[PDB]
Amino acid sequence: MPTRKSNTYLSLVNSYLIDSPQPSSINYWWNLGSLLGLCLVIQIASGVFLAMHYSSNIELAFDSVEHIMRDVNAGWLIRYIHANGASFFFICMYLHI
Amino acid sequence: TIFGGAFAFQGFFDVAVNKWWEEHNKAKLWKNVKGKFL
Amino acid sequence: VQSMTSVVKAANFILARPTLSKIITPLAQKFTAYAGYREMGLKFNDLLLEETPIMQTAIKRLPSELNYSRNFRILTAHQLALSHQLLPAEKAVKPEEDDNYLIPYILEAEKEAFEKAELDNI
Amino acid sequence: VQSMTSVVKAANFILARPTLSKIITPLAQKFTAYAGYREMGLKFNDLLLEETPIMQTAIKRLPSELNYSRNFRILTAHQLALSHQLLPAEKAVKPEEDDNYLIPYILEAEKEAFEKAELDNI
Amino acid sequence: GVKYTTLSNGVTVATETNPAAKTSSVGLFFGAGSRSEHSHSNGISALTTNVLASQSAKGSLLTAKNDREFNGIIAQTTNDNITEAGKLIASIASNAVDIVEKTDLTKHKQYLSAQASAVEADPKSKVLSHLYSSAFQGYSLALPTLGTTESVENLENQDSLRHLAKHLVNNNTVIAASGNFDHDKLADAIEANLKIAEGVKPEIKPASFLGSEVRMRDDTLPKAYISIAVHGEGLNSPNYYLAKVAAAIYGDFYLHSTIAKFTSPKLASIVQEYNIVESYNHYSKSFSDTGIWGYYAEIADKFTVDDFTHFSLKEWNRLSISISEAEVARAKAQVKTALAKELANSFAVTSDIAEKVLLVGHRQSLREAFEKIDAIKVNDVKEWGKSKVWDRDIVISGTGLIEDLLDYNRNRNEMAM
Amino acid sequence: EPEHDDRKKWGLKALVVLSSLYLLSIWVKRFKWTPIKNRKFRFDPP
Ligand code: HEM
Repeated sequence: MPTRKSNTYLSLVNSYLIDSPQPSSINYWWNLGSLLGLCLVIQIASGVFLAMHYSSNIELAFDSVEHIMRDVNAGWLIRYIHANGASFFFICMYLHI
Repeated sequence: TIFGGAFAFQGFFDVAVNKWWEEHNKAKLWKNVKGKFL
Repeated sequence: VQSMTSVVKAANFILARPTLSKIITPLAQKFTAYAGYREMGLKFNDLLLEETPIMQTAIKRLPSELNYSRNFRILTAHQLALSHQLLPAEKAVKPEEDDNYLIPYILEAEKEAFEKAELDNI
Repeated sequence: VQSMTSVVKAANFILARPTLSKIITPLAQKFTAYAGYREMGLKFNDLLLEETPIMQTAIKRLPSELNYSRNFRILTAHQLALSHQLLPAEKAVKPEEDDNYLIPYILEAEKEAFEKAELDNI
Repeated sequence: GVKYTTLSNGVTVATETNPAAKTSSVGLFFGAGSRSEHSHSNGISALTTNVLASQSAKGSLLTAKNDREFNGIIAQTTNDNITEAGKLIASIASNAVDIVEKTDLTKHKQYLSAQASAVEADPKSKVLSHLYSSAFQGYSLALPTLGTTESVENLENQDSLRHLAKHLVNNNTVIAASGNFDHDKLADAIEANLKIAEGVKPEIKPASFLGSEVRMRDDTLPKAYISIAVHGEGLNSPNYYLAKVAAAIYGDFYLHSTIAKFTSPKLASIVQEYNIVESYNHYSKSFSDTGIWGYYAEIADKFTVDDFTHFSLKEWNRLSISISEAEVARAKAQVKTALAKELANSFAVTSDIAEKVLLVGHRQSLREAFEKIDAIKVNDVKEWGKSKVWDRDIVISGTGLIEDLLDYNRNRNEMAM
Repeated sequence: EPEHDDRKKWGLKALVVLSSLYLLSIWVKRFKWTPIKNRKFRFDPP
């Protein structure tokens, strides 16, 4: 047995991504699923990198967001990635449905 | 092993983009404008 | 979802009256032609949703030659959809070859299932 | 982990010299008695780690009567552990009954594996 | 006594005369197999040879040798009756056109079509026969050696007569022999009886390897039969024996053989961890200028075809890396024994001597072949592996229970890491 | 938008890199799919 099929974790990764028997006739519309996953991942990543600098307090929330935009290195990039990735996540989900 | 080519591409694209961007935006940068306001 | 028996019953309900057959049959033929499945090498029966115990049973009881022809037609349709190309009118499935070969087996399976349900419900 | 061949070689290394046998053999007997496995109906060979391709091969190669007796001993030990009770000295495995029945098969399997490794390494 | 004799005409009589040969055989060969046919006339070479080989024999055993490249009739007799066999075939050949003209091909065509269908029935011959074609699709070498049912049915005496006159010529024909007999007596007997028309040697039709996969998924069969091979070195190639040595490294395997658990090849030990394959066979098929190197495999489990192809191809990678000296020493010895085994029967050597004399113009005795193989170092095998195996295009064939055989890209990607 | 200059420059870099990756992925996909795109069949029952 190949190591990708004996090892339990690699067995799962194989069953889902390597030898998963997809129909040959699926067009690009069937690639949205993985796309959505990526979106979720990136959102989570961005979100985490926002939680490290965002303040949940009401008086500090908006000011902390502006701190991310103006003072945190790449903070603008992560903030915009998160905000626009929400919209893109929903675009992918609407095309999915 | 892979990091070598990735770093090479990063450096190459960065230098090329920086040079082109500075040349295309030349008059509008702070570095070129500071002299007029001196 | 809809039982093949029900759709066949409705089709015979219509066809028994020329008043409605003369109106719908041309429309049905045009709809099937425009449906675009024939140009992919498929017959109507090939489109039927296989993933149903009745449909699986009907397929299993299919004769060998019909089963192999259906397999080739499905494979050709998949290849055409994959390559984004269609058979010309010469190689397309002519209207007269839509023989509804699978309907009798599906109807037999449906009759067996309905008899089971009716008998065990008393 | 340690190959049964290695431990057997070490045991024969010691036993060949009464200078060390007369000292260790009494200690070994006392240590096996105090090990507490005999009172549960188990022989030494039953404790051996089965989950190893060599060990699985050796068990598969075991005679029917020995295999069934071993199955019963293992089942009895599991039941005794589950019930938190031990066999009395009357029903316990006597020292003379620790016949090391499985050692020959394990040694044969180890010899085969070592021959394979030696031959393919040249 | 490999000595050669050239008649008054350009026909060469090559004889592997050797004392202590159990029986002797003589055969006239002309270099026109399925290679020198085309789809409309495919199988004519086999049909015309079968008709000639069907002629009455004066106690001799006439049999037809049919192959991709060469084709001829072989007569086997006791050593004391060899001269009669020689005179017989010369009579058969000189009267070839006359025999074919009046011959009724209907019965022979049925026999030939029956042969071809029987080849299709046997899964190994189908897989190999498809494999050879898929590699050489578009060229004459892709044609089946015995032809096909529909192709044969259209054959007519005119097709063969055109074929014989084109190919059965002095420059395109050789005479082979083997056994305990005097070479000169055979040569004199042939010269006094063989009368054939002169002609130029027909140019050998070119063929080029094209990596491809041909799948005949047959779910009613009990086992999956597959073969995977690359563009191996053919005859008149310096690596011809090197290709054979490489094949013997992986050798043969049969799960239900007493030797299975104890055989040397690494792949044999690997496949038994799951009983992946019931039987597989590595071979180096060599034609006049092109050869196919690979393996044939029969898998008795639907769910282990992909596992076998992965492991077998992974093992091929070791040709270019980490190949052991013990393996090369084993493969060298195994090939030498296999090479000598093929030449034991007088019939087999007669076919072999005819093949080399036609397709390469010279032959090497076992003495020379052993001197060549003995000189094959590990490095030479590794260089060959990189040249002909590492990341090179494979041709795949398979008939039964193929559903698990992953598509071409997967298998081909295993050829490099 | 104090990050405006750097935002647009990073956007240029990202577009260049992603467009290169996208073209390479198109080439590699059409590549990998040639065997399936060019796939043919024959069906020869009795
Ligand atoms: C499916 C997953 C998610 C979706 C669809 C989503 C959606 C959104 C949306 C629409 C906004 C509004 C931003 C704006 O108006 O500009 C937002 C803001 C925010 N989200 Fe997410 N979110 C997701 C996951 C997360 C995660 C995982 C985190 C933290 C780990 C997070 C933390 C935040 C924060 C801190 C903000 C405001 C920070 C800022 O804008 O400076 N979100 N999110």
